[PDB]
Amino acid sequence: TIGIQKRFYVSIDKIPEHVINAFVATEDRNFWHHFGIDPVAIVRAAIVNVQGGSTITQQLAKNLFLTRERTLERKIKEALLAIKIERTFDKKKIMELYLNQIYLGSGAYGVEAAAQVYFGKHVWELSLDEAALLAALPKAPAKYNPFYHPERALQRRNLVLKRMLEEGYITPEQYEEAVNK
Amino acid sequence: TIGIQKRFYVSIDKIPEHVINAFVATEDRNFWHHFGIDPVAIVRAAIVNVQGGSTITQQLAKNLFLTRERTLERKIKEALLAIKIERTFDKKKIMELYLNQIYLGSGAYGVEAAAQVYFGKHVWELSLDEAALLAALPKAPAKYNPFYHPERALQRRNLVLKRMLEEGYITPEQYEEAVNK
Ligand SMILES: C[C@H](CCC(=O)NCCC[N+](C)(C)CCCS(=O)(=O)[O-])[C@H]1CC[C@H]2[C@@H]3[C@H](O)C[C@@H]4C[C@H](O)CC[C@]4(C)[C@H]3C[C@H](O)[C@]12C
Ligand SMILES: C[C@H](CCC(=O)NCCC[N+](C)(C)CCCS(=O)(=O)[O-])[C@H]1CC[C@H]2[C@@H]3[C@H](O)C[C@@H]4C[C@H](O)CC[C@]4(C)[C@H]3C[C@H](O)[C@]12C
Repeated sequence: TIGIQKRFYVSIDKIPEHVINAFVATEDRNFWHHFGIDPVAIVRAAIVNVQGGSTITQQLAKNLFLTRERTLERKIKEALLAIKIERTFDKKKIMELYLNQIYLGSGAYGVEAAAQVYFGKHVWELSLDEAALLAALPKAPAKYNPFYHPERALQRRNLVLKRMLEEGYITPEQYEEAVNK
Repeated sequence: TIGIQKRFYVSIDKIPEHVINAFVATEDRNFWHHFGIDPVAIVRAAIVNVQGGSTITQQLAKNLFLTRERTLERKIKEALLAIKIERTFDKKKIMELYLNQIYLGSGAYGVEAAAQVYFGKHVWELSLDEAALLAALPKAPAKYNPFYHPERALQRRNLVLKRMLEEGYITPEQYEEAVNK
């Protein structure tokens, strides 16, 4: 009806853990523990002879700005906003907001809209390999879109699955089966 | 445990309509229709020989800033943030976020925490006259706190009830009974 970004909203309790886990493992491994920004993650990423140091909270803050500028000043504003958001709402709520607003390509905002556009299903009906595919998109939706870059999409999906394996969110068995899907 | 502002969070479906209606009638009558800012409300308030022109969305944006400055520049940033928020999440979601973060005095953030501190009950167990009391607080929690300014508190509570009556959220009968509570 109105608001493409407001198409479908789904509560966190109806979002599969594989989905939540895929995004966390891929975009912000220490999400459940940091306070809006991850100093250690910024250092881990720094000392790399590719890695992003921003958190899920920071990605959310980034989209709360009407304009799109990547000036260092904007980066600071986004971080301060993330910090305040973290003091106001708990992790599950922040995760909920993030998952429902994230642009996942093909005009789909939020995991529910993405599930429909890419798999013709509801997010709660997604399999592990399908969840991993959605988590691969935030990096660059157009570059990894499965509709016209299925090669890169598949490659990044399996990378997400590997991240999930390393974080302990899925077992070796689940991993072997999913990367072959 | 941690985060005074994150004590209790309650979903919009568990918040009584009298509560939602009381806040809307008192703080932002056209909430369900504007786009983050209310031009007409700003004019209605302007032409007054007392009235606030900000929306619920703007009050939410105001609290997403780590610092507290009332410069015209901040006012603009808050409005732009409200506008983007409105394009990202629907009204019920914005209302939900607002109602859970609003400082209502006595260290209570959000209507649930307020219900407990002021009435020793859950927000969903509140009566009309109790809901109106919470909606009276945002204007200035310390000045209208029922614990030490019960006179002003009661006076503003009945004003909220009158606003609800005018907006058609409650009947004359309900009004007569509530103002006498
Ligand atoms: C805004 C910055 C930090 C953010 C930042 O500058 N981040 C740069 C990283 C850039 N990235 C690697 C993410 C880019 C990757 C590109 S990507 O596309 O992946 O996003 C600085 C300025 C304001 C500082 C806070 C205040 O003092 C208050 C308080 C003092 C305490 O003592 C420590 C805690 C706290 C909250 C301080 C934290 C941090 O000190 C802040 C947020
Ligand atoms: C930020 C301001 C508006 C807010 C403002 O300046 N508000 C002052 C009122 C102060 N109050 C009475 C609330 C104080 C009360 C004290 S209280 O304590 O009660 O809060 C200006 C600057 C940027 C402008 C937008 C952009 O152009 C984009 C777009 C153009 C379209 O053409 C019309 C729609 C839109 C969204 C424009 C709307 C509005 O034009 C904006 C937000």
